[PDB]
Amino acid sequence: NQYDNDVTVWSPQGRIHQIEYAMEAVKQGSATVGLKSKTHAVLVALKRAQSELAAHQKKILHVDNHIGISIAGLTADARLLCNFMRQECLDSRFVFDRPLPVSRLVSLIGSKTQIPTQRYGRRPYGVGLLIAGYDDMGPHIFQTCPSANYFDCRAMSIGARSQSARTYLERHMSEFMECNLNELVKHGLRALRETLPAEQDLTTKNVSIGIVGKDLEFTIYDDDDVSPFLEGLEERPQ
Amino acid sequence: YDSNSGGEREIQRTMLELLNQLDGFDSRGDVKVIMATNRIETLDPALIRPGRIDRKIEFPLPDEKTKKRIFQIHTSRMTLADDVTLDDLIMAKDDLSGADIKAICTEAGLMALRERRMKVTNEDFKKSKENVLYKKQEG
Amino acid sequence: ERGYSFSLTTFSPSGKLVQIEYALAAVAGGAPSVGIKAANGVVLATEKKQKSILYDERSVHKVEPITKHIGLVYSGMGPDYRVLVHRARKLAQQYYLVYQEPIPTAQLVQRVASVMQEYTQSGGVRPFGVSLLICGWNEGRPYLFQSDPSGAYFAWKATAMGKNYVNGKTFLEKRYNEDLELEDAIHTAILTLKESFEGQMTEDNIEVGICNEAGFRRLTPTEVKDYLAAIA
Amino acid sequence: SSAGFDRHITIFSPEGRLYQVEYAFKAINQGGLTSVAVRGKDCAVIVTQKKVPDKLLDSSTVTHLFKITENIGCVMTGMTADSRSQVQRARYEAANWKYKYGYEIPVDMLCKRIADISQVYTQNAEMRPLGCCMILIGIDEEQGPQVYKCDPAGYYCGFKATAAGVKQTESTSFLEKKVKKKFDWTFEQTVETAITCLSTVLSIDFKPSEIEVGVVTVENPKFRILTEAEIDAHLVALAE
Amino acid sequence: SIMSYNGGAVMAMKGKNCVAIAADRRFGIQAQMVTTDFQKIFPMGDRLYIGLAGLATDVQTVAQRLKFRLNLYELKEGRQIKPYTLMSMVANLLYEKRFGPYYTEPVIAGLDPKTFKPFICSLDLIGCPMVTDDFVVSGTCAEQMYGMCESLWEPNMDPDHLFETISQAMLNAVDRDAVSGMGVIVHIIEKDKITTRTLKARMD
Amino acid sequence: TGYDLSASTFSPDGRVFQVEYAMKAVENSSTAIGIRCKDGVVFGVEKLVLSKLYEEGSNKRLFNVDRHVGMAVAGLLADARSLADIAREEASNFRSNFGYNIPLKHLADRVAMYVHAYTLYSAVRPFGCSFMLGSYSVNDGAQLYMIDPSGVSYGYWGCAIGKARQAAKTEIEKLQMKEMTCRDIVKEVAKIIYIVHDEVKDKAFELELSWVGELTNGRHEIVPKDIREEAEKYAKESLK
Amino acid sequence: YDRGVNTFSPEGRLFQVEYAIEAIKLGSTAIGIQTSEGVCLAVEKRITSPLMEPSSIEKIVEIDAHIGCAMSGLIADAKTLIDKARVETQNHWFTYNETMTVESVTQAVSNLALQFGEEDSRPFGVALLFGGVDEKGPQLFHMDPSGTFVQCDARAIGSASEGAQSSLQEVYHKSMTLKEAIKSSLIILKQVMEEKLNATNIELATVQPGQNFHMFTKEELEEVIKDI
Amino acid sequence: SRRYDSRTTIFSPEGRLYQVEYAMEAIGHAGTCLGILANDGVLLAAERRNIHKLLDEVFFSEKIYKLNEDMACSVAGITSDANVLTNELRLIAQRYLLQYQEPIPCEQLVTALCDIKQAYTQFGGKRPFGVSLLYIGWDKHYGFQLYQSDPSGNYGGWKATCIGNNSAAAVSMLKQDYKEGEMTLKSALALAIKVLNKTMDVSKLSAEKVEIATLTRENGKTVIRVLKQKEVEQLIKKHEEEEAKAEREK
Amino acid sequence: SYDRAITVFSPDGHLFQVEYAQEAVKKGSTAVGVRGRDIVVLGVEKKSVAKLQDERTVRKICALDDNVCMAFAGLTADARIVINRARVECQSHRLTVEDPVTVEYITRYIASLKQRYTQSNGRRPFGISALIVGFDFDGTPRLYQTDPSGTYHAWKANAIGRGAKSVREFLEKNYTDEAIETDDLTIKLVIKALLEVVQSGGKNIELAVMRRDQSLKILNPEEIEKYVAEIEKEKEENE
Repeated sequence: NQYDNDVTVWSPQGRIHQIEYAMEAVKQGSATVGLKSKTHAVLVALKRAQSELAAHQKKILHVDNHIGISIAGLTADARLLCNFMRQECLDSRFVFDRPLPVSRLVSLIGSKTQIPTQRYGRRPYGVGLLIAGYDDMGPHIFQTCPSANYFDCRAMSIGARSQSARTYLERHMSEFMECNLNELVKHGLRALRETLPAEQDLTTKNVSIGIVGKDLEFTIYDDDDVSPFLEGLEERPQ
Repeated sequence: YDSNSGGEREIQRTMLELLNQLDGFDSRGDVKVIMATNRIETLDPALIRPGRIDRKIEFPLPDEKTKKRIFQIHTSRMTLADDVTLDDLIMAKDDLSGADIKAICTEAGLMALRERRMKVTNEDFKKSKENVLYKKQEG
Repeated sequence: ERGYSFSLTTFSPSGKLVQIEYALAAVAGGAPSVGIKAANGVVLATEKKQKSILYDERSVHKVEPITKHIGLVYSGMGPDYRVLVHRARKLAQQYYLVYQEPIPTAQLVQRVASVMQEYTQSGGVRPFGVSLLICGWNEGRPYLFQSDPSGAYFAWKATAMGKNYVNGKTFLEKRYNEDLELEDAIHTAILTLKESFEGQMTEDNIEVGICNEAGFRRLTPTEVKDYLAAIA
Repeated sequence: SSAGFDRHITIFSPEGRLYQVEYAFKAINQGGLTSVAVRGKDCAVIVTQKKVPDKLLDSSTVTHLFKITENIGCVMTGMTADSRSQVQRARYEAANWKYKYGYEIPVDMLCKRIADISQVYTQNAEMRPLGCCMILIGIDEEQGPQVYKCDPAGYYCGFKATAAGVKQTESTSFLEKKVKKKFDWTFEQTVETAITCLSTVLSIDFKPSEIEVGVVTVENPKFRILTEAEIDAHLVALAE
Repeated sequence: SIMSYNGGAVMAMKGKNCVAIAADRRFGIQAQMVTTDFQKIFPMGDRLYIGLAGLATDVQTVAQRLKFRLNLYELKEGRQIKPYTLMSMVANLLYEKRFGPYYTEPVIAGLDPKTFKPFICSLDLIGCPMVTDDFVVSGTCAEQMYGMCESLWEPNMDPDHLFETISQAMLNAVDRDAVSGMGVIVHIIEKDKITTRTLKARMD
Repeated sequence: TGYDLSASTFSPDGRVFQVEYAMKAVENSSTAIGIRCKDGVVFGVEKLVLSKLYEEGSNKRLFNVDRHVGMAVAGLLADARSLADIAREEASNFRSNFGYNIPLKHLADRVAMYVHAYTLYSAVRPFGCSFMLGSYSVNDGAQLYMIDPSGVSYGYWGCAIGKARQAAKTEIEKLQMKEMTCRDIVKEVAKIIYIVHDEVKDKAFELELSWVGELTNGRHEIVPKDIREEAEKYAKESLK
Repeated sequence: YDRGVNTFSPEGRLFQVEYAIEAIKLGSTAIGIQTSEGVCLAVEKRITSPLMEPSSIEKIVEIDAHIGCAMSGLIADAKTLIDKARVETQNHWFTYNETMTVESVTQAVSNLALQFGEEDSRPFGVALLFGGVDEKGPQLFHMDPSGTFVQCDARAIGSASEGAQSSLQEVYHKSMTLKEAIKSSLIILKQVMEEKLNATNIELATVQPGQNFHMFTKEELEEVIKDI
Repeated sequence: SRRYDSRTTIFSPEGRLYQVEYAMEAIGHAGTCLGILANDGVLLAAERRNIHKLLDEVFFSEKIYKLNEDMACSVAGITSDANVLTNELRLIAQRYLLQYQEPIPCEQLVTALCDIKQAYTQFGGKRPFGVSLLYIGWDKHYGFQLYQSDPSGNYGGWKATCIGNNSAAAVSMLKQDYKEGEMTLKSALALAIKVLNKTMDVSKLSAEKVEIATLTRENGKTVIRVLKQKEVEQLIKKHEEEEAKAEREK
Repeated sequence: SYDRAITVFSPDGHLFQVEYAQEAVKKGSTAVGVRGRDIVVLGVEKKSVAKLQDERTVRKICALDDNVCMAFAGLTADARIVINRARVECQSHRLTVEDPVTVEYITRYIASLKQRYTQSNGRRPFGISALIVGFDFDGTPRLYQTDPSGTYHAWKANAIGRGAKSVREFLEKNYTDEAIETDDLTIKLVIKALLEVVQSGGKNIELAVMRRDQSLKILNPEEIEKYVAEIEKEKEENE
């Protein structure tokens, strides 16, 4: 196992175990599912707290009017790459006075995360980023990885038992491109609600939701904002 | 390795089984075990938690009154001349244990026998001493 | 580089320097060479033999004169040798530019000695495997100096670097002595380098540089076969 | 006879050895190639073969002979990428010679510079020794043709007829027997030998397409790569 | 001017087996008499001296940096320095500042350390050396020094005629110029021993 | 024992295993081949459908470096995108100092020099990428180059990367380099890629075809798969 | 297995950082409480000898006017964070002529939490608790060596952290009053101290919207002792 | 590249500095030198290492160096490793003189150099200087002094010496032979030729195997004195005659 | 330069080279000191002189200012470096803010510097611990101490060096306010501590004192044997 020392070393099979252990660092975060329709894009994230009085630790955080992000992993690199993200936004937002197309933005994320994935005595970033945004072609839902390889989806998820959320995704996710914001959001929490063991909610304060639309600016919604989204729900079977 | 033998790890595994047989599964027999060494650095901690976990002593080097005490212990038997003084001895020497000054007693009596005197002279104690002083200064 | 730069040479339990010892061994495995300082000036006699008759000795030289009054030979590994020779070549100049005057042998050995010294302790790089024999003529009296991998230097009327250098060293102790003319120094230098030489000796099997008090001179294979023909 | 990191890095072994460079000189033979250099009276000839495993291979891209300057040609051995980097370093430094001094480089001082660069490659313990080998030719004033060989020990040297690589160690033993005697050298004599030595070492006796002949002469002082036609002419000329 | 701010004049002259060098004692800012104790001619080694004229800050600074380099030089090499070595050294020291050049007039008068051979030289402020076998003069006024020296100097002189010669040259050379004056000191050295005197100069 | 760790280090066999590991790690990527016709160059890539997983038309290994030059890459994807930034900027530099299209030879030589330069040091790792490079011009013609993680830059008429490599480039000998037009080599490479890579190895996949040459007037882009749509039509019937 | 100090665990995460999380388990224990009346915080000094001067130990210094803080484990590592945070708040007062909110100091530290590396040095082993009054009033915060932040109501650190958080969440609610939370906290403190309670053993950190600053002083504390 | 590092700067788990121990063991071998108090003067004696007569011996002072007009040092250890330090320290003293135009006091010179040696002990992973030398000189205040450079970066400034590990019996010999305010540099010199006449293993005490240099007070020269072999030979044989007078009691 | 991890957190949470580098102080020479209403008197022992050699060149006590005196432990060289550094510091605090330096301020400087020193790459943490004594502005007594971790800490009296736990165990009997109600009782009190500490051979014992606002002074060992004579005759009167 001595060849897993640093990022520099190629394993006998040719797989740097550092990036794998960074992935396993991503899988420990709280599940979240981003998704888009042919018009609107929504991401939903579930908080986790340390104790009772301790605040449920938030995930979804606003970035630019047309672009918000979800998150999982180290909060340090989360706020760091988030700051670099604000920078990137006000860059083109400054010189060009236009919003940022998501594609080239996320390639900038790949270029920023690339170099630490190689140089001696460096680490990748524990990242659960899920990005939602609107350029002139409308909705986008991307996802990242510690290896700096990004994917474009109609719906993806990361965290604990987020593949079960995909096993809910496959069926209705051909329909997710049709319906409007509300029932799409309840489709989203129908994707997250299986990441919980079946004996607990899915309450108000423990969950974070964010929506952005074609003419709708990205807004975070939590507690009283999701109370309309959490009402009118049928409970999972037994 | 003495003769043809191997290996470092098999010495480490025979030390290991020394541990397990001392550990141990399952022997209440005593046979108490007293262990000592010069160097505690190369000794592996795998030993200490099974045993000895509770007791280990550190050996300090003697102080002025301890050095003097030991010189009195070894010179208790040997008759010494009236001019023999322990002060200049324990002050001139640096960090000597019992058998060092005991060895300077031994060579002092050696040259005392070269003069066939049953009683050692302080001058021959300082030069005979100087054979061990220079002896540690030569090597 | 990567900025690691840690000196790989630590002190042994006895305090000796491992890598410097091994470089001294590599020098001992170097080519047999000799030099003699006597009377009129210094005479340096090395040995360069081809592993195959394809090689052409008119191409590369074992003797690389630093200035018209100061030459130089070596033992050990040419790759390093040529390097530090380029270095000292460049280095004598700054001394010139300052004083407009040829740099004294002693001062050369001083500065090159320091370069080699720091080069041992320098970051993450081996020492040299070369031991130099430097000749020079200054202020009427010539001089002969010797370097080592650690940068230290001495002075000799005659010495040897390479294999057998202890044996031929003792030969030079008895036979060579006093101060004798360039002809004598060349003679006994061809004897002592004839000791460990192969069964045949030719003008191209050796090289003889001479330091007159008129200035250093590199002899050609012409004169090399002239005096040595008639070897010793 | 080894202790510590000395097998992994560049230092001296208990005997004074350093394993890296001796791992390099056998890191040349991975190419399975043959480099042949012969010098004539007024001319200098280089010849090298190649291996074409696929019909998709372009014969023009895998050519192993490289022209550094108008009068200066060269041939490499060992691994490829090292050879290319060496080649741009070469051409680069030649051009710097012309910029600094304004006259053409003798190419000998080029072997000195490239050699010293190889020594700098051997020095740093955190850098790789770069085990490719280099052979050159050219023309100088009243020196006629010359040949030089730079190896990754940090040194250079050049001779009459020289070869280094996989099967070249015996080709020197054939060579010294061909060179002397008293043999005088014409152009077609040194070409003919350029084929023979490789033949008696290999005895493939094959199409002219696989070998590549580089040449320099004092008639046309410029370096030149031979066309397969004239090569085949020398090939049916050496077969009597 | 720049050089004539503090004023001052330095003159050195080669004798037969000896060499003479002299300068005025005066210091001051422009027409203001400040202090007459000021030192300009400085010792370097033995049987060798050096003079300086110009800004006193550049005088002292050059003397300090110079004495530094010399001390290292002779500490590294047991021999005393040769005059040529000192010359090219000072020249190097003045050219090290090209666009930031100091303001001085280095005048070196000293014997060969090996033999007794006398030697003199004078440089330009940016480091241009010059050597003459009669005398080297540097300072405010020309017709005074060059005039009286060309009108006096002879090839072979005993220390006495050399002494009185450079004396009258420095007196009548000073008495025409106001910025130089207020006492003159004369250093006359030989292989055997050094002799120094103090001329009686009009305090006007 | 420790000889596999640093690329700065040699080995008792005289090579680096970092380059071996990196090399055979590139072999695990999906098969992406290329070929050049007389009037241009035909790139082709097989992208795999793993679960759903996500939207089609994402993270395509086909890139566009210049107006006339683009990428078809395989292996580690992030380092390949990084190499796309590299060559992109390099063509921007050639365009900067000179102002015309970079000759493919020099571009591939620069990328080869970088890829080589990261194989000599334990600071970085050897690159986990291998890609196809192709370009066309009327003063040049259709050139194709193949670059490996070691840094060797040469060219082909066609080449094969990915898991299925030798068995895929085997029957490419049936494709004629010159005689065949590029519009036909579209459906040719379609039939190779669809016919190779048995569907049991990967339950579902797709086909991507990028193209540069004379038909598009030097512009390098995807010859649209909905244009002609000839893969599926022919390739589905070609299984028998 | 000595690897780069920047290497992830196979599970996993950074070695030395996860160990620095354990570095706090042995430090001095403290308990803060956030209540609408104000933030009250408390620590035990853990004093050894009569040599030890009791006022020379402070686990609480007031960062700004309206911001207090507590520490844990290592101390001189915390000094830099404290001072530099004061600088950050004061520069916030530079630009914006207001009071830097308690919540923005948090990320103004945890954003520079992990800069450590060799090229381009050791992580900090000190936990912190942020008391203060912003525009929303009393705020108690909690941060860790890795930079992860969460806002608490009544939080504990140190050796007692576990059982003090148990008995704390046992005795807490949102209707608390100031001195009620003070004495309820020193109840747990005098259950978790080995030596008997005195004026020296502890120090209180209290902040209220209009009651300030405060900070806190002894001889009020010396009364709160017997107030039990 | 981290596994290739020997971690020289770190301590040793017992509290000791592992590299500095060996840095003392370097001076444990090799040079053998001495130095002693003297009124109106000072004395330094050093054993000449290579006794081979093939040497030219034109270096004049070799193991002794002249670093300043009023000061000098006698080195024990790696010779070139020392040379870097002699150029360094010489440049320091010379730049203080540059500054104040006043001879440098020995103390701040010694201490500053010792801290420069310490810069490699505190950090860098460098090979620390394995050189330890002595110091002599005159100052406006304390007059004649002696100091001892240590490999650990400490200065142990004394009035008597131990160079090298051989000289511990010479330190005990000095404590038996000590005195207060006697110079009589000739007395302490014959004492020195006595010290090496015992400690130094080569018998007969050949003048050229050793070397002696003194520095006496002068107006204002502060004479640095290196000596010819013969006037030392009469001192050597003179002292051997003094031992011939000492055995007269038997 | 040299960038590497000097000391890391072992999985038990602790550092090593710091908590362990304390061992050089634990093996260092013994030194103590007390603060009092008027005169502050420090202490040092284990001189271990060659008796033919000079004490002022190896001298173990110095001062940054005439107001503040220095006493350290560990190895001598690092003590030199930190002492000079602190001298530059108190000099800078004398430049701006014209008042004299407060002990808490300088000691925060020493301690903090020693901390950021144990932080950065390629730095061997100082194996020295020191104490800083003087007389406050407004005439108060003052002392502090240092640690390999760089924690300034104010004490009533000092226990460091070898046997420091035994030393302080005797300082339990020292601390009674009657000692010292007199000044020579503070002197003979520190000599009555160091008389119990280590060998106390009446020779290697050395002490420095600062009386109120008077500059520092060191008693020549006539008062070492005088105060030892009164402590001995006092031990005789104890019978």
